[PDB]
Amino acid sequence: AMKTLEKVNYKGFIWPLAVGIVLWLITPWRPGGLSVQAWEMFAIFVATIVGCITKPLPIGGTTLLGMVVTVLVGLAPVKDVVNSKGVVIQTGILSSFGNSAAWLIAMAFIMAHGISKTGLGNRVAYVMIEKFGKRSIGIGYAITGLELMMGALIPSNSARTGGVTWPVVESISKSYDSKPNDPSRKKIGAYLDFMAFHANILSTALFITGAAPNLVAQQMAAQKGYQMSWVSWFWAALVPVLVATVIIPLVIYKMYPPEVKETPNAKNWADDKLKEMGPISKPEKIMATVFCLAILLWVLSGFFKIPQLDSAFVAFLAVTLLLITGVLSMEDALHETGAWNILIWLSILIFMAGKLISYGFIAWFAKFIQSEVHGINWGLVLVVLILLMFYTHYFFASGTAHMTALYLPFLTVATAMGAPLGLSAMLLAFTGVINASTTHYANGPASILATTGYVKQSEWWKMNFILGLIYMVIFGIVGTIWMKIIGIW
Amino acid sequence: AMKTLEKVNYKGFIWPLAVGIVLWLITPWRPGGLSVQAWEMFAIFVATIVGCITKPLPIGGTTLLGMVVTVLVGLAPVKDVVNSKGVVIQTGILSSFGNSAAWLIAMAFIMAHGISKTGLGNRVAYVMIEKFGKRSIGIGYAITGLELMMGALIPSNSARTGGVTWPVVESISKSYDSKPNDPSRKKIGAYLDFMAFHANILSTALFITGAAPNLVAQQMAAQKGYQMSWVSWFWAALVPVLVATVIIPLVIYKMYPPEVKETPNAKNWADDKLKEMGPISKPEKIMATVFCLAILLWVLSGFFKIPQLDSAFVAFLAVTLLLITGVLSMEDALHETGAWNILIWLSILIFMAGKLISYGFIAWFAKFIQSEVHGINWGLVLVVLILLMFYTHYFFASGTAHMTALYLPFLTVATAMGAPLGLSAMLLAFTGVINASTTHYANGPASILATTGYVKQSEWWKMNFILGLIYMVIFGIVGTIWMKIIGIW
Ligand SMILES: CCCCCCCCCC
Ligand SMILES: CCCCCCCCCC
Ligand SMILES: CCCCCCCC
Ligand SMILES: CCCCCCCC
Ligand SMILES: CCCCCC
Ligand SMILES: CCCCCC
Ligand SMILES: CCCCCC
Ligand SMILES: CCCCCC
Ligand SMILES: CCCCCC
Ligand SMILES: CCCCCC
Repeated sequence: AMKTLEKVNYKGFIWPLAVGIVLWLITPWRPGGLSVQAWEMFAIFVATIVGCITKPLPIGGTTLLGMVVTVLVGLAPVKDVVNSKGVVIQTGILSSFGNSAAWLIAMAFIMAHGISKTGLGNRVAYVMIEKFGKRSIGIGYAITGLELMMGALIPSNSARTGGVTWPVVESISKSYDSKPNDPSRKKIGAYLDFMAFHANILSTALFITGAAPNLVAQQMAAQKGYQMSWVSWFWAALVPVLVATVIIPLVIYKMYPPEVKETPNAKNWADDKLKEMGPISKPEKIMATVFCLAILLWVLSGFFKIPQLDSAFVAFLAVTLLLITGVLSMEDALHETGAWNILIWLSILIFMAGKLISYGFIAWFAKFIQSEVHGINWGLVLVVLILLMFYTHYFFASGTAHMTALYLPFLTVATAMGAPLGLSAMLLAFTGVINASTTHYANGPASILATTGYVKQSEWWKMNFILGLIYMVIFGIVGTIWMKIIGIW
Repeated sequence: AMKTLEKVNYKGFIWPLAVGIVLWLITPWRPGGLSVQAWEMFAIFVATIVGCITKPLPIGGTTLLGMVVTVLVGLAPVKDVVNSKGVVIQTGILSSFGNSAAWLIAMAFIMAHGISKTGLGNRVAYVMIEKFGKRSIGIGYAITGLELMMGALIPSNSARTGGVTWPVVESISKSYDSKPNDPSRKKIGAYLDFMAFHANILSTALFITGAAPNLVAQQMAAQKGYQMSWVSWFWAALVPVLVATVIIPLVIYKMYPPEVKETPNAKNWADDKLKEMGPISKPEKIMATVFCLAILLWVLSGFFKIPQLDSAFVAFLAVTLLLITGVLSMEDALHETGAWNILIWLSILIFMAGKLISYGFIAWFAKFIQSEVHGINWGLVLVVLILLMFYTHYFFASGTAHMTALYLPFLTVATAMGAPLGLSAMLLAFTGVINASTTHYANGPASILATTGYVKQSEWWKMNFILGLIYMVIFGIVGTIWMKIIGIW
């Protein structure tokens, strides 16, 4: 029985529309050489992001609205058009939910629900609190150390974050009575959420097998005459990564402290809680077995590139195992809105960015940068290239397409302005990695951690812009000095 | 806090596995000319269906398990492989959720949730009970008459069923206290569910614009030298369709009666309820406006083939309107499991059938029938062709691909055995239409109505096999006589 409407934030519709309209009106006075469709899709993308920020019609609704408008203006069809030879020349909005990252994240959310249900997450949280609970900064450093250990085995960051780290964070934040979407989020939750995101960044940066973009950069460099290698990457990133490991947590604890900084009796507290919870149970045993097996498959995926191990089918496998095994009912899975909400909005944003690249925007930016910076010494050229490869990820969501589109061109530019090949390659790779510290759609982990509710998006973007300045500083300066020490240039 | 597992129907895993295994072992002794991959995918398809029937791991879980097994045995990848020229030679499991019918059905479920929320559905139910409540068979006949009126305007059956009919049925069944998944389903619910499905069949059969398969048959016939036309179809189907309209409801009321057959005071009851509900409200007004506008767009889709009117983007549009308007919160949409469950299992089944056609099974069946029936008179040939085009839909889910694959070959066969072109064409079209009375995945409407819970699947398949015999009898015999009266042959 319904009487009145639901409260909507019509105020938030002011900024987006305005922006879009403005850019639309600017269409005729566009930079030139740019397709009008591209500029219109760009305006729509910007307005959609502004809506995600201002938060009218939560991310799901505003992204749905953006996709709808994209459909109305004729910028994107619904059914994949064909070239009469079988090729797809324009993908539709429905050919957007067939994305791997989205379904992976969703199934990982489901697995985490199963964890929290069987009681395993609480156990792990009370354990890591027994051992690191004192000085919650210790908790942050434990999770970042865990992520760093895992980066060497699991080559899909989204997995480490949604299947391993995020459950830990949720369990701990539940044990400290820090529930999201409340003022009690700032107790300890947001600290761990943000630290986990940035630790995932560090892990991705330390190991060449931290994600697909790194392999893409490896392939492209080898295409331009320079062979990366697991040991080279590690030996070049070890130092800057440690410097970041030491600085980042400190600046975060100074800028975003958890209101609960000391639990001096956490040891006896956790021991009492573990004694009350009783011994380990059968469903907990089964869920642990499944989690370990899925971890094993995600690892095997790094050495054997096989469809049976795509890092998403593995999640489908683990969840159907939870179903056949009884620990998880299908009704429990059809619940857990987070999965489907992510599916929706992440897939839509990725599709919009794909249309942004297909219509010729990013290619024009590459060509413009190629044609603009001519008479400068290779150092300032490297500086500008890095800054651009950083602040361009605001127009991307994959992390892979960004490199696929802008690595080889930037590398060619640098090598043409005298810059040495190895330095340029590794710097641009580290930059393509640390892009993540911009947005909530940069990569999977950000989409997971910046929307769960522990962190408002405004704080996210601010702190991430700052930490991005810091990441650029560290990597550029120090990693350059270090790659000079060992003979990378 | 979890202690014990959830109760699973491990018994239901007996039949499927067994079946699959058997067929797998039969692989080497297959009919010949058939790809081994095809036979294995066929076994997996059959086992998945047997699981859907026996109902272990409800449809979602068993279909997930089937997709997983399909992935493990190397019959389907996860990411669309490419031909080095851009073409897709094998689609993956993730390129299965980009289906129009599934997302359409889901968004229609969402719209229906909004309806039931604002109180509009109850209003409509009490109205149609004031006017037809007596002799609930009257209710069945009102909904079938409604569907018949709509078939002329809305060329997507899934829409008529999930956006219009199914909400009516749910509202009425709620007003009579017939809740699904309970013994109180047989009060009036199942009767209306089944009658609505079969009325959708009749509407699809009466008008050439009842669905895409009819247009496909029109195109293919015109390809083989015979021009269908809206008036020809209607004048040839009017009589058999009326005979079915008169027989079907009767055999259903005799075979599946609603335990509540008379509400002699339904008029005063409904009037009292409408007076208590109060006047019409603002959100009800808005929801009605949106429903009417979506109906309008679905209609316009029949004359202008335009991406802005794909009959699914329209549903996205209506639901985002409900969101921006306040009648519907995104949390309400992320709920309503039915949508996502349908998405999952329908998309998976459609993908499996697509792999069944791609690997060369259906083509082999067509070739075999072409090479087998040679020395028979055109009448018995027509009979066999019709029976096959009926009992083949058990190996399909689209309704469109079935015709796209088996219409022109069957038509060529018939025309080669002497049969006249117009008769063969129209008969095979009517048969491709009435296929729906087999399964729960035949077309959208069946997937909607046979899984909501008002009807067990066993009863569904049984009664639909019977009514399929009856549909074949009616159409073949009587429609043949009628098309002979008017000069179709
Ligand atoms: C919160 C207001 C955000 C407006 C930013 C508009 C900047 C558009 C840059 C392209
Ligand atoms: C309920 C048992 C169902 C068994 C059906 C087996 C049919 C196989 C057809 C190929
Ligand atoms: C249950 C794990 C499946 C791994 C597939 C490997 C097949 C060669
Ligand atoms: C909602 C329908 C808009 C279609 C506009 C097409 C104008 C040529
Ligand atoms: C041009 C208007 C865009 C609105 C996107 C929410
Ligand atoms: C305020 C953030 C705007 C982002 C533009 C892409
Ligand atoms: C390029 C846009 C950067 C804005 C960061 C808040
Ligand atoms: C070969 C066995 C398949 C079982 C599918 C549920
Ligand atoms: C595919 C045919 C299986 C149906 C079982 C009744
Ligand atoms: C292929 C025919 C199956 C029928 C089961 C009712």
